Amino acid sequence: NHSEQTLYQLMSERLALMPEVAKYKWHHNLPIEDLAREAMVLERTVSRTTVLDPIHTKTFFGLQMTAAKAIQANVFQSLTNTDVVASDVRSLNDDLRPKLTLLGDQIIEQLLISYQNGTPLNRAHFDAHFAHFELNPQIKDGLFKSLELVLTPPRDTLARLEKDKTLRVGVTLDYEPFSYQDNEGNRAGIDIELATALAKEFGYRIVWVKTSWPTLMADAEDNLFDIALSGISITAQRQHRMMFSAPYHTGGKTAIGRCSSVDELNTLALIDRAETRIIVNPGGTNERFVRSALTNASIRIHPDNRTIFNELVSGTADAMFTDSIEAQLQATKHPSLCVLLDQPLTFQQKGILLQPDPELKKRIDTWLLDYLSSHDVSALFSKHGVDPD
Ligand SMILES: [Cl-]
Repeated sequence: NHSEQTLYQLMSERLALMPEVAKYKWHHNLPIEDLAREAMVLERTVSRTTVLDPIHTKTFFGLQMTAAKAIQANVFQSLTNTDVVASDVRSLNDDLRPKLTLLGDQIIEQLLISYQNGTPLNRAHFDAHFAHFELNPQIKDGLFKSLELVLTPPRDTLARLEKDKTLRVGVTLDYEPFSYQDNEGNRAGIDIELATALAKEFGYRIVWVKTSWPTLMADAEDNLFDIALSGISITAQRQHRMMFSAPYHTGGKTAIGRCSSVDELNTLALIDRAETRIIVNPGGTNERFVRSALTNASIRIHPDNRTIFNELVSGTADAMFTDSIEAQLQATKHPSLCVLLDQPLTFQQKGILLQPDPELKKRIDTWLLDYLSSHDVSALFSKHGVDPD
């Protein structure tokens, strides 16, 4: 209630000063971007948010910075042939930036307060609050989802692993390119290789445990696995009772359907009509998206994520919302299929699902962050069919 609004008010007061920032920079022929300042503000923030997850915190303040630079670039458009004068500008260093610094610190204070009091968040309130800002949907989505994860606050799994050296890894094997079976029928994909490298680092052997999108969290709650990987989206709902690793992929949801359909389905407004038959796989973020985002289209839940795309080819449904990486893979695999939208509508990251053991999470992240620094995922991604655009 109270904290949520205050949080939104402070975030909006910052963005509202950004036209003034852009005018000063336009006057002094400065660029929007200033990496010095960005770095420094992000260290200041990290050091001041110790009790909060530092990945979620950096993503949240990171997307505020993106939003702010997008507003600046909109102003830049409007300034091209103007005569800005001293009289028209406000001081960047004595006026605006002090104000922005104060607001940032007040946002941190509200974060910590909300984090300790279990302030609940409402997407409708957020939407209403930021509706007038001139911001692409993914960035708006990102701000809300990241704020949700920041504000989300125990097993002895690592202790057991250290004794038995046997890592039980949950996989769905129904999401190419993350986890699937190859034409010999062996487990394959990004997440098979990542889990193999994690096990190797810790000197564990892997036991593979089959799970599903409908039974993921019950399986996790019953401790049927230690970790799980299969392109699993990081969500505040899934961090109710489990934990995640650092993210290893960033994207979000788009739509796929037939190329012969594109000119009638190339916008969310065109997709969400009662004519349109939506198909979706049960029990994960695809389902939770289409149930929340659509008001008109009909919604069929198809049992098997492996054969769902054939329904679009066959003409028994018209569109599916899924992750951008999956849509682009399936649009390459199927001549008749096309990505329908120009860009994704949501912000979402993939991570390793973990039993809630702090010490497990700590070790896994240390490994993962280092691993990502050193290879490109890009190449692992590309080996399982993912065009590195
Ligand atoms: Cl994606």
